[PDB]
Amino acid sequence: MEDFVRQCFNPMIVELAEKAMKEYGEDLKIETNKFAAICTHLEVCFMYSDFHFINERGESIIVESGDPNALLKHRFEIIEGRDRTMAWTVVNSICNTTGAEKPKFLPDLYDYKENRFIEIGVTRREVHIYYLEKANKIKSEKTHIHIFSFTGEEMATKADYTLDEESRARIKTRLFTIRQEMASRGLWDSFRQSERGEETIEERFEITGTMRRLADQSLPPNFSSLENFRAYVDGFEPNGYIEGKLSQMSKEVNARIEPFLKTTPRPLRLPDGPPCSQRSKFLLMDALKLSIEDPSHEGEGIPLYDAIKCMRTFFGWKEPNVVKPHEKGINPNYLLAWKQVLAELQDIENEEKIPKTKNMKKTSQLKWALGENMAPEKVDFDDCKDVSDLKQYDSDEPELRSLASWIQSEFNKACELTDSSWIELDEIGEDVAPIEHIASMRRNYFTAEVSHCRATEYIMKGVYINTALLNASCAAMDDFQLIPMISKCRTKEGRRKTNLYGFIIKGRSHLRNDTDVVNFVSMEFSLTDPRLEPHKWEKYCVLEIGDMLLRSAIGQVSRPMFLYVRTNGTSKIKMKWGMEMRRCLLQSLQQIESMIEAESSVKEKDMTKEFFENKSETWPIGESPKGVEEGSIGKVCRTLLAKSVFNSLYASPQLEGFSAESRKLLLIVQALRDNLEPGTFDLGGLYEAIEECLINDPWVLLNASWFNSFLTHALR
Amino acid sequence: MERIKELRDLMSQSRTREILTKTTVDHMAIIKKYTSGRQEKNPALRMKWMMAMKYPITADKRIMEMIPERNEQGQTLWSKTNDAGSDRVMVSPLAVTWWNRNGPTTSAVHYPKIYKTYFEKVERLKHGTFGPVHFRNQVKIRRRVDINPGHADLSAKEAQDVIMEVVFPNEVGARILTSESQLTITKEKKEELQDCKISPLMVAYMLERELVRKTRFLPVAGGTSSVYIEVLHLTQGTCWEQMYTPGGE
Amino acid sequence: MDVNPTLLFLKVPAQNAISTTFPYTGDPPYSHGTGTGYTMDTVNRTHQYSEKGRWTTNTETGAPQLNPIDGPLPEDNEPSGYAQTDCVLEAMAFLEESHPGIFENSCLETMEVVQQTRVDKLTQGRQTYDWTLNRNQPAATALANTIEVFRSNGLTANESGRLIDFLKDVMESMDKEEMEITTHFKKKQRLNKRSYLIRALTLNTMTKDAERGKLKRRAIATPGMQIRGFVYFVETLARSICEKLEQSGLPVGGNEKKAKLANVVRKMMTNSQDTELSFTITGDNTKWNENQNPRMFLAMITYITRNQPEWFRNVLSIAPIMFSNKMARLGKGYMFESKSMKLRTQIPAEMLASIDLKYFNDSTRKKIEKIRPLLIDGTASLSPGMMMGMFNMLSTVLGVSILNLGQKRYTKTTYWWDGLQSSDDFALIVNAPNHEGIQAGVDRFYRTCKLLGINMSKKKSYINRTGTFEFTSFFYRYGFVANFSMELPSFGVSGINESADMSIGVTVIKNNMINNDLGPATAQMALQLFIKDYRYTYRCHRGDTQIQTRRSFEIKKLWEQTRSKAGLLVSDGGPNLYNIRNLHIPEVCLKWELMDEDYQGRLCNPLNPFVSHKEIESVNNAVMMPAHGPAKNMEYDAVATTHSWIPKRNRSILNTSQRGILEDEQMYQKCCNLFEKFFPSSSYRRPVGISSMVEAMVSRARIDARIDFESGRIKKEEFAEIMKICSTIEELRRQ
Amino acid sequence: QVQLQESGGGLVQAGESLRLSCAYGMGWFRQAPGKEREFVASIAMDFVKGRFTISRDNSKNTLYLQLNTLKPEDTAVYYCAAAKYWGQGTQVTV
RNA sequence: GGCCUGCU
RNA sequence: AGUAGAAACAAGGCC
Repeated sequence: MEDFVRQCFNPMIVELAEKAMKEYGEDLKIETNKFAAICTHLEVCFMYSDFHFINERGESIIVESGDPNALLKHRFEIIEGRDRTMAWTVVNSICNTTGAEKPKFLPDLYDYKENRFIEIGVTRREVHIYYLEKANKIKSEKTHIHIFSFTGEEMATKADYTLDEESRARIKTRLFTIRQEMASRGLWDSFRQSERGEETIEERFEITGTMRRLADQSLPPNFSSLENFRAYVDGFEPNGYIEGKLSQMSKEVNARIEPFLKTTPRPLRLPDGPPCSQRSKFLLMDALKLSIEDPSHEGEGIPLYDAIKCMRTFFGWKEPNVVKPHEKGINPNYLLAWKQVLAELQDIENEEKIPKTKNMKKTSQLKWALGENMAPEKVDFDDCKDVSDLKQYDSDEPELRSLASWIQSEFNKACELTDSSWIELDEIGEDVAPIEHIASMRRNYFTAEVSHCRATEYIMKGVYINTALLNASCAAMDDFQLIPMISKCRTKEGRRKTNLYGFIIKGRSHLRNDTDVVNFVSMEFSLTDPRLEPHKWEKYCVLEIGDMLLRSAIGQVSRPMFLYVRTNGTSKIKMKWGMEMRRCLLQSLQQIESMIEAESSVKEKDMTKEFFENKSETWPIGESPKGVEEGSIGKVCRTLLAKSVFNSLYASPQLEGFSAESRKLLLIVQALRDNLEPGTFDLGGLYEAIEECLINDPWVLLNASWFNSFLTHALR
Repeated sequence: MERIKELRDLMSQSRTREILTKTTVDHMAIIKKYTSGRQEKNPALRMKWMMAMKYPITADKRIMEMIPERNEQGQTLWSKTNDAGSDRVMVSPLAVTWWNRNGPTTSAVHYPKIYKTYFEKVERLKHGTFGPVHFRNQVKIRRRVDINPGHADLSAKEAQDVIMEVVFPNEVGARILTSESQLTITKEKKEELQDCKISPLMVAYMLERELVRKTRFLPVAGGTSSVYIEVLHLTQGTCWEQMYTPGGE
Repeated sequence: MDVNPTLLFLKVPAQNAISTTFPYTGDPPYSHGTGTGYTMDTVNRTHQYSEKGRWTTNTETGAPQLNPIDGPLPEDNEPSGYAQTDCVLEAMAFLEESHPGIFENSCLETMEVVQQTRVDKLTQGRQTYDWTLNRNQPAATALANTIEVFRSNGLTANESGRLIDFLKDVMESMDKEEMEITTHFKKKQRLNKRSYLIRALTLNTMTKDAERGKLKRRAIATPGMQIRGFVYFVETLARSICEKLEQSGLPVGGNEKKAKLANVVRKMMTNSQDTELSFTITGDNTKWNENQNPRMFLAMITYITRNQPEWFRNVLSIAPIMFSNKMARLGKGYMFESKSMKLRTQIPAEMLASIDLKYFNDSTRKKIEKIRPLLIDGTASLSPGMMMGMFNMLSTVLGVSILNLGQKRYTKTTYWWDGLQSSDDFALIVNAPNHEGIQAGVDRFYRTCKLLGINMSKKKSYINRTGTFEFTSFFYRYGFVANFSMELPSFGVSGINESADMSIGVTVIKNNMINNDLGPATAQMALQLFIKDYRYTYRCHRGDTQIQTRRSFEIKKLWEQTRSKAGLLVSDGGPNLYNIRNLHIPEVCLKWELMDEDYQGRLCNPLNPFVSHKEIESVNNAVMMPAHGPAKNMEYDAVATTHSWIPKRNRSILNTSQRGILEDEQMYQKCCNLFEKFFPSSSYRRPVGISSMVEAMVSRARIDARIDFESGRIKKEEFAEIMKICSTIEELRRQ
Repeated sequence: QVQLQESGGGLVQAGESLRLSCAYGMGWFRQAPGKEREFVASIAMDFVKGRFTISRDNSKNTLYLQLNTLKPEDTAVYYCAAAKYWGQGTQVTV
């Protein structure tokens, strides 16, 4: 039958009908009479629509061939011959522009004169039944319907026929051409009734070929095919198989509970080796401040001018000389770098306006100090294979180092009060609710407690230094840059003040990965002699740069004044995390506020004021040789803030591992102290897990010592 | 006019012609998401790192013909170098602030009508009345509650057809909404937003947010009302209760 | 006196101050170089935990595979992957018996979803291993490349737009003699059957960074695109199953997890009378993923899908069949340094099979020597067990089956147990009349776990009396206690954009106040610090200050120009009006009534060249990877302002041979923008159909010109011009 | 079609051991002088569990029954069976 | 010396 | 040298 559509109809219509065939997903080889019927429907749609044009009037202009002009409007514009999505697109667009009603089924054409749709259907059966059939299929329709049938008859409601009658003679001539051409073909044994509305399909997902063999190799050891295994599974029913293997399984497979008593836990062993060194990016306990007493705010001002003005406030400069060498570098380079920094600072002082940011010369001194041109050149393996020295990067456990007493004193003095306010908080919306007033009062109390704390000063120092370093690295990637360490505080009298700890020289910072390292050299003034705790300054070079006179009742001290100079490095991640050190304030004060709220849930009243003023209640916050010492809530605030600050400063994988594996043991010990009969399956394994995190970090070793002390004081 | 004209210009060049011809409508989404740009793992680190560069943000090419290349002192506002995989050009953040001090101005009177949820929140809070804070242990029990206080009793898909018919009346397809509540919602949000020119996509998104009901599991103590859950952070705490009555009531 | 914070625990219980034990204020550990060492170590460890299995050689991939299932029962407490098929089938049968109708229903909904799912659902995924280029690429890019290659090779069933048809094409590709791929350096290369099989069965290995809570780094894996559809269907089934199990806690959030934990502890302890003792085990499973054999997941799913259409069973079984034969790419490689000659070199991992061992240290030398026998075409066969939690939900199902197997109806003894399982972590409440009963119950639970290939970490687990325990960093002590140290890293600028960052910060403060019991004063301090960091990050200072920045001039002139300066946004150098009462309001709407109409109009102008919206999914959704958890998405309330710009892209593609991808990106985006202008609903609802672009665009041009004349700007001249231009593009597409 | 021959029976001490062997799923069954058949093991009964182990070599075409810690109440003819096919049995006397 | 890139 | 820690950075590539 398909030979007929090969022969007669034009290409355009046959591929339109083929795409309509693909539309609903049925195959053309099984039933083709539908293809012919609907392609004839589509053909009558065209032949009825084309050759029919309109101009600004009604009364369509009919031309056998559209002449070249703007007057190519089509009388009837076709609906079908398009995908369902576009057919409904045209339906909705016509409804929204023509203000007509939206039909629920697919029309075939639209006309302007009568401003409505045409649903053309030419069926094998006579018209006077198919018409009202499709009419009762369509609900309350104003779209006019018109149908032909092979006998040659026409019909329509309203007795309406919308265009010329010679066109309809055309239609029925086409119709009988179709008819008495099948006459030569002979199809009416099924042509009248060939489609009955079949819609059914079964989804087929068949495993075959290579993928089947893979299925045959992904079974238990004693199975040969997926078919057999699935049959076995379907036939499988529970018949007490877990019990049999449990009985047969060796009894050494057990989870015996070892009781956890007061005498069970042993102190954590600390590693032994050379004392632990300093790792901070700046001096914490041994910092010195040169000040100007200016009225500018933290960010307000220009760095270089402030630094120069602060440094001019000090008199007593001496020619620098080596006091304590780096022990691994070239100290003369550090000396020359310091003198170069001074010289270029003067050079800025001379000229017209202090630059906002200064670049330094790339001398051999800072070329060595900043580690320039030291990365091995990257080459290909095929060119370097016979080199005996060629091997992997050194990948082994870090060097072992024992704890020293300097970190303990540094933390002790990091929780001490100061003679300045190191936090100038921002603005918030004016409090409107009583709860907001309570929150503001609490916040004011904590700010009064923590602002005068060395932890806040360290927070500001780190934030400013890391912000400046990151910005300089991102801006001046190539050229070495000078950045004075600046921090602005407020005195007890209320006068604002600036403080200059020293200088940082940032080097080449072409940082691609988050782990890539930018090297800088840090110089900081101090008065602490490095000849008393040399092991804490393994990586520092310390010079003697001047003498300071601070008013004291013992005449006047006239102390020496040294310069701690070192080469340090950071990374994008480290800079970003060090510039978010202000969340240590959060951590600490959230803990304290949780304490206050928990206690106030007992007594139905806010308990902040008496906690902060009466200072009756105290918490164990340290141990003295006499015994455990307790301090007021403010001291707890400062201690927790210092702990968070040191966590942010000495952060490392060792800290995370020890924190987790020691929190586990802390929970076990707490369960013991709560009389909850705690038990363990392998306590030695937990101890070994904790002890492997303690390698060389001073902070984690101090935490381990604190944990041992807590165990000793606990378990009683 | 224009649209078909850049269509013809695209089809003029062979590669885009092939892309238009062989690519089917269904694959639309795929090729639209086809990109070499990986999704950032650490957005904060790079936002703090990119903002230290010059020309850290991106803007459409049209910026080159509305904002001058430099400001009064000569600080550059935009660059003509296009982004990696787009025709947009990289520009400095000042071009933002510049646009807020001398850029073109319009009538933003209809934004309150579009962003109905946020302005309703503001109105509800502005007329609220606070009360005394009572300090006592709160037994916070976890419950499933509806957070959206303006949901019109419609699901995501249920209101999606409404949203299309309100914004994209022609792409609705087969669906013609039966429920009369949807009829009235369509009528109201059609006559209300008849000429709003913010964007079809944002209008649809905000209509989805407003009409679609959404639910989440939260620790609550008292309240349980939609209007009382948006301020759950302000009325309920660990050891304190703050009596509150939104402006709606 | 020496200060010691830990001594604070002598007065404050450990859980009431547990936040102090979370050093989440410093930089988390990161990996620096290759992850090849970790990948090799994981492969060797997975293979040696199942050493007593039986060896075979796959006839298709030619790789050695180790099957330990039904192997000898363990005789020691060391990890073992010798799961027994009959035991696990019996466990699943008991799970079904205790929950009748679970499998049949879940299979019904899964069948519905599978037969109505679309291909585009695969684009909604993070990095995936594209085999066309042998590298990780965004899910959409890899899917597009694979579809292009399939269409070039003759597999065009995916044009039906159905994920099931895409999987049919994927499987049909397995039986092809020779496929063709494209490489740029374009060159067409031919892949034989075995090479393509291994490229489709392989995984890409990387090192996990930003992982807090352990000293050593780990390795993670990413599969290809051929196997992700089957994984999606299997995980859909597993999620539908677990949603019907109250003992599971994987498909829920955190608060739901806490609620279920409280309910189970109350149920276990309350029902226990005075005579019965109760004990809670806070258990962690050692080597959870390395001991889960994909064959056992195949067994579980084929038991689940019993009495179901065979096509459903086949499509759900394809995934574990491929995992059982999965291969793993070793990794980036190894970098060597020579200090004598002062140079460095980078050898790819694919050379580990043949490269001499003189360059490697003792540990790496032994690892390579042990893993070499499993090396096939630069990748190692990893049949014995899963690599990194790809089947999280099925593992949770197995754990829930173990938990339910002690409902006192199967124990047949006075003791019994229950609890909650979330993959790699569990809490087990066991009750028994005497300590001997508790010991016997825990021993039998451990033994049954060892029969299913699941091991309990004795070093990271402990048992106490009920009332105090831990679960996924949630510490329960007669009621869950807030931590607030897990969410600390999320208190900074997110890094999306100005408005997005502001809204996300305020919303995070609000949420942590609601959930994590953040205090009022602490919340105010957090708001202040966040505002400070936000202003210092975006160079948007108050405007009344003299802080010179790259943006302080325009901000200052805008400040001096504005009359009501209280309405200026913090992004434009205005005061901050936020407070505890205003944390749930966007900044634009909070300052709407205070803004000057000129500034208000300039700010919220639709014609701004900065705002760009792509799809309904990416309107106000921000992907923030939370600390100590999987990547998560958040809805943030924000108004589309001129500050909603999107930041610059990487731009490093210009120096790589893969430079043509940018031109393809630009052309695809131009075509997509044209289509959207032709089809406005393209973004909100993704278009569907089987026609091509130009057909729809030209036909809609026809119709829209028509109707927009029937009322609108068009004119006959223009309408006819459009009609004949449509004809012109038609004949152009003809040729 | 399936012929079966048992081996490995005999006289043993109480508490001794004995490995029966019999040259499809398979079973071991026993018959005491005063009774009908009793289930032993298949590839175990309450009276023999833990004592006795059944195991097969499908390459040797043999099923084994490893009896340990024997009692006077094990005294029976032990028959091997295939599933319809029954051995003649091997005498075990404890 | 000149120019390109900074998660590809 | 320095940062850092089971492998890396201490710029890369292209002419």
